[PDB]
Amino acid sequence: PVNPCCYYPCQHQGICVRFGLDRYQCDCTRTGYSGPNCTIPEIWTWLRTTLRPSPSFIHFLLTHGRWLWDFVNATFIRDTLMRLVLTVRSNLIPSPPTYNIAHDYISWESFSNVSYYTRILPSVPRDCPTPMGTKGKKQLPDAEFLSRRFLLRRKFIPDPQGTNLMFAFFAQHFTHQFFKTSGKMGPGFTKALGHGVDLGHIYGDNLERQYQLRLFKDGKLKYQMLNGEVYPPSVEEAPVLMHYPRGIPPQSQMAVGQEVFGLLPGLMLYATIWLREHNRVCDLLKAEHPTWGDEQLFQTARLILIGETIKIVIEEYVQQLSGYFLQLKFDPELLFGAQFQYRNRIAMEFNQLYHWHPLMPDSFRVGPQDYSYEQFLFNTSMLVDYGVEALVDAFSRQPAGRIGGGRNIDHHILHVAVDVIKESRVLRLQPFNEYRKRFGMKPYTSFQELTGEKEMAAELEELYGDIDALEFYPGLLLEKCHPNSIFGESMIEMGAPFSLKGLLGNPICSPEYWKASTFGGEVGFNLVKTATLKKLVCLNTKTCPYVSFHVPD
Amino acid sequence: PVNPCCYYPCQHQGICVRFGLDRYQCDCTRTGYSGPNCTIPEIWTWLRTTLRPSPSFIHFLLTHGRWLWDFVNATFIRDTLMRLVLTVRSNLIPSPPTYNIAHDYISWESFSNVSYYTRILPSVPRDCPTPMGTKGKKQLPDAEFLSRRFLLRRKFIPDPQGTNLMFAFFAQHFTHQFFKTSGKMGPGFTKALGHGVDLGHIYGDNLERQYQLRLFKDGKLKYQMLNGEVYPPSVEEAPVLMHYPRGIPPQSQMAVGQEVFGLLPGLMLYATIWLREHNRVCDLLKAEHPTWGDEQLFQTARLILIGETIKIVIEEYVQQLSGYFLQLKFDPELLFGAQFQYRNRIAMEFNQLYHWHPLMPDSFRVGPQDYSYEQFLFNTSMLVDYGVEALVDAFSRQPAGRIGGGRNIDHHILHVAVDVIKESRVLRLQPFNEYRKRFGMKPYTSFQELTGEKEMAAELEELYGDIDALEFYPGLLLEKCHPNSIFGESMIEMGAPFSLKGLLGNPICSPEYWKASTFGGEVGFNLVKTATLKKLVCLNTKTCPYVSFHVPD
Ligand code: HEM
Ligand code: HEM
Ligand SMILES: Cc1ccc(-c2cc(C(F)(F)F)nn2-c2ccc(S(N)(=O)=O)cc2)cc1
Ligand SMILES: Cc1ccc(-c2cc(C(F)(F)F)nn2-c2ccc(S(N)(=O)=O)cc2)cc1
Ligand SMILES: CCCCCCCCOC1O[C@H](CO)[C@@H](O)[C@H](O)[C@H]1O
Ligand SMILES: CCCCCCCCO[C@@H]1O[C@H](CO)[C@@H](O)[C@H](O)[C@H]1O
Ligand SMILES: CCCCCCCCO[C@@H]1O[C@H](CO)[C@@H](O)[C@H](O)[C@H]1O
Ligand SMILES: CCCCCCCCO[C@@H]1O[C@H](CO)[C@@H](O)[C@H](O)[C@H]1O
Repeated sequence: PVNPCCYYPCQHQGICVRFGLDRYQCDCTRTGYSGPNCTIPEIWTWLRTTLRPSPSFIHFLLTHGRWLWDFVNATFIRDTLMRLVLTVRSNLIPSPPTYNIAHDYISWESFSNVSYYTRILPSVPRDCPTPMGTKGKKQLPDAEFLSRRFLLRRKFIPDPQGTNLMFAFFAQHFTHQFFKTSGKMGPGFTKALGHGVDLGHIYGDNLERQYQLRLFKDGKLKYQMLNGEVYPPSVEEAPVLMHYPRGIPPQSQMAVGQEVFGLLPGLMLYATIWLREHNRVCDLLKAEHPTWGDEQLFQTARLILIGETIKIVIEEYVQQLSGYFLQLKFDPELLFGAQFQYRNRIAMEFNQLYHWHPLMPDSFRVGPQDYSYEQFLFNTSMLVDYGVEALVDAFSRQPAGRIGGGRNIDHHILHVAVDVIKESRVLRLQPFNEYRKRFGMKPYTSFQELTGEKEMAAELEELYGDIDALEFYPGLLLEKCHPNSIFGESMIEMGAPFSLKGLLGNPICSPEYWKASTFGGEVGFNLVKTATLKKLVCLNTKTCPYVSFHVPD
Repeated sequence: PVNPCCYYPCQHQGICVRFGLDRYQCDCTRTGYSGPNCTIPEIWTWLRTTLRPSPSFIHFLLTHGRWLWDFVNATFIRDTLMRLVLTVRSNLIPSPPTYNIAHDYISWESFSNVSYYTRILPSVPRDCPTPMGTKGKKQLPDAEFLSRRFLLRRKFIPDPQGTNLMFAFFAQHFTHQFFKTSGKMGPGFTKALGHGVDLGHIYGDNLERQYQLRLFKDGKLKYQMLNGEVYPPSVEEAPVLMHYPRGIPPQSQMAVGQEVFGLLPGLMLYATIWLREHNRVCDLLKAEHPTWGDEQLFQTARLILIGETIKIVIEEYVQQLSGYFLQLKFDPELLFGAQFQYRNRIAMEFNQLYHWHPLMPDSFRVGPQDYSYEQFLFNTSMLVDYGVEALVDAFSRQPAGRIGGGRNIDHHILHVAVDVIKESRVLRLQPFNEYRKRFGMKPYTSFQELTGEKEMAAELEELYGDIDALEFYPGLLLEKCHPNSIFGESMIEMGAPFSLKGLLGNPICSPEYWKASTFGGEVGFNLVKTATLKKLVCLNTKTCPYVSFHVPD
């Protein structure tokens, strides 16, 4: 009595429920389809799919015809296409979340419990013949061998788009505020209950820790003065839990919101940048409101930083990644006339695919000197030895590593790539083609169609056996890319939805929160509308270095 | 240097922010008004208010013209008017939430922190001349004296609507799942973090307690067999925290989700009803899915009960209370084409006004025998001595007490009425007329306009002094009512919004959760669509008594 739902019968986001001893049914409610499987099109959906261009065809448009986009950008079409990218990508990702590691069905414990990582698709029944449902071999390839043959870096393959390490560290820094898989509770759980841009990696992840980081005067945060410059406080001044190595001295270890940030001068660099940005905002709010107290000056400055984050993440961060000629625009008012939920729940496949370790180089250049992985990791003095302005100049002048296609993952951080595929099997993620179906994409018929070449494709036909049994994480990294893209179709087509929901799904974007008084007048509401990666750095420094998400070139 | 925001300048939901030493400004963003105070109408809003009938005029329509509503009910207009009541009413309620006891401004702590009771309006700055802003006497009336002169019951004044005690106990039972003001954290905090219909008073309020209440087989809940009937388990069987009297003599103390439920046979009666309803649903789900396990059978049956609750709360509970000829209809699909947030946050004024102790009679009739407050409170054996069917028959045959107008609060429960007005001053709620402005109502110019008579009205002119300084809670109960109504115009026009937002704001109503598979096929999705107060009782009993929200008459 083989579980009928192991064949993934339900198509187009159909929920498969089990009936009787060996029966089943598919709920085709509002999926645009009917019938036993939700395959037979409705009158309107049939017309919509017939006039639907391939995802790659629309990517070609958004990456070609400069002249056309010089016009579109300077017209109201920048909003007709922006709102279209927003609503359409983010549709109904389910909102309110739908599953988690413990449940493969809509439940109140899944919507109420935040300590869970939601999941767009259910897991593969523990009662299914093969590990990935019905297709593939009885055993899946060795995680270590997959990383030493298809993910291991031989020669450095830079990003064709020019992306630099300044972007690489902004990604790891801004992404770790909603990715805190908890050791204790194990995989499928998170410590960052913000599940979005709550700047928990600056103040969070909890309140008890927040106060320890706050100076409690002028709504500022405690700090430390080294070489007449501003950095985070020493753990002595502000005693909070940090995952520093050793050992070490307490006087030389800075404290922030997100831990494991002291294990990289890059993450502590942005911890210093946003720190000076918070206190600077408190100086602007104190002058405007002498009557305001400590609590209001802080919690207000926090909303101002959260606004500057999304502003730089859309109009800058995704603009370098995207490579499009369409100027991405952060304007919450685009979905003010749309049926949109201002809620967000971090998925386990968003945490899964966001492991962009290929971005890390072979080493780390800093002007004349060159530090290796051994000299750069767990560095305590490097941050204060070079300063902020001199360091931001180095990262912006060094290219990062291409994420898609492979094989481009340094041998140092490859142990994470294996702990990601290992965590994939623990969560029991579905195959690669099943997720392709979920994000409006046609499944690959062969391994050669995935990589675009015969050599690895054949080396995979031996391991997995079937294409419908290919793993999720390995599928994204081994997929070929468009001519000068940073990663495969699937990384774009699956990642775009998740991030767009989480940005505009933020409370501040809603009609209730997107006022001028919410940021303490027009002064604070302008800082958000003019937020730039260049002003986030230079305004807090003395000298103005080279700051960008792409190398000079 | 008087705080300018103490005059409540901002009109029509305008946010007042303080500037300089003695200045201020009003944020008129999307309030439909502009100018210094948001008083000048916009082109469209001016036309909307000109064609806006008084709330009492629309009340009159919804309570008259029987012939017209016999037609409307049997037409698609039941949906045109239902959706209209939904969207319009619930749009007065901010979402996401706005403020809480600790903050008088939009902040991330206020949206992230759930242990808070949100609040529709900010508090009265402690740096204001008079306790209620600028109007009124330097001191507010004695809480005890107000309850002994305007709330104390002399002669029993029944509800003109026929409402009975069956409704009175369904109100206190269904309302205490989102009202758990924490005694530890003090006023302005809640233990029920569900902030809605999470049936936390059955399973909740937490997970550790939930397992203790569950049998862990067939997704059922532990129980106890007394006289061949089904009741909740003894604490011995299921050890959970309960607030039974001191040195109370268990065995015989039943355990449920919501505590302080053993202090009333009425609350333990509904704890038994919903208990048999959960296990019965598990029998229907087990037959349909023999393969299903314990976890899925329970968490699914939980969504089925949550659905039956809102179904009975709209088409039955608010039917009685409203006494409108318009058949209220629970259909989540009404706001599927509306800009609605499926989120909810319990306000402190919703907790405030929902104190309907006037509903409690002088005594409690049970067929032949009559028990007083001393014989009925903290009763442990009464529940199992009469059974379920014999008791539901008694409550449905006894009228309750009218809530509005006063003075109709038994001398036994009057100590709560004083602890509600006392909690009002702790939270620093705004005056009565200020909240009237918030919920689309014109402020009262005199105390005589509130009560509708000269005798109390004068006694109040002496105490409060000004009408703009009248307290919130006392304002609702002392307000006259339309002759056959259960409470004043303000109780309707402020409670209707809160209630409606929390019912359809529930996740299950959303487009993602409102499927048939979410309830385990059509079987479970039908139990929700045909949920009745009569089927909730009779189906779980042997004999069928008189069950309703109104006396026989
Ligand atoms: C020197 C560079 C880096 C090092 C040493 C590093 C180290 C690690 C380690 C040890 C883990 C543990 C995963 C596991 O135990 O399964 C991890 C996971 C992760 N990596 Fe990195 N990483 C680096 C760069 C990056 C970058 C550039 C990104 C960009 C997005 C990134 C994204 C993530 C995320 C989101 C997780 C999981 C977060 C969580 O579960 O809390 N990492 N990394
Ligand atoms: C015999 C009947 C009742 C008894 C003995 C009772 C008892 C109490 C007591 C002692 C409090 C403490 C409140 C304070 O200290 O300020 C309370 C709170 C409250 N009561 Fe009742 N009550 C009864 C009926 C009702 C009814 C019929 C309703 C609504 C229909 C109601 C609604 C509330 C609400 C909303 C609170 C707020 C407490 C919280 O937020 O946890 N009560 N009750
Ligand atoms: C994780 C993730 C995935 C996709 C996106 C995204 C969003 C958008 C936009 F425009 F919709 F905002 N584009 N866009 C995107 C599009 C193409 C590329 S590429 N270089 O791989 O071809 C890179 C990014 C962002 C984040
Ligand atoms: C706390 C509270 C307050 C109002 C309502 C409500 C909702 C509705 C409806 F129809 F919109 F659903 N009516 N309605 C209502 C209307 C009038 C009265 S009455 N007894 O003063 O005439 C009683 C109830 C419900 C709960
Ligand atoms: C199904 C009845 C539609 C109206 C008659 C038009 C001809 C049938 O329309 C069709 O229906 C199929 C359904 O899968 C479509 O896929 C095809 O276009 C066609 O066979
Ligand atoms: C001209 C481009 C404006 C429209 C933006 C289309 C968004 C990308 O395109 C579409 O995205 C949808 C969301 O992933 C998916 O249904 C499709 O697979 C994809 O093509
Ligand atoms: C026609 C709609 C706008 C004008 C309002 C007319 C009603 C005046 O207002 C209302 O009239 C009701 C009449 O039944 C009275 O019962 C209400 O108390 C009265 O306030
Ligand atoms: C048929 C009678 C009117 C029902 C449709 C209109 C919706 C009624 O809801 C209306 O809400 C407004 C704002 O919440 C209030 O000011 C009105 O008094 C209230 O009746």
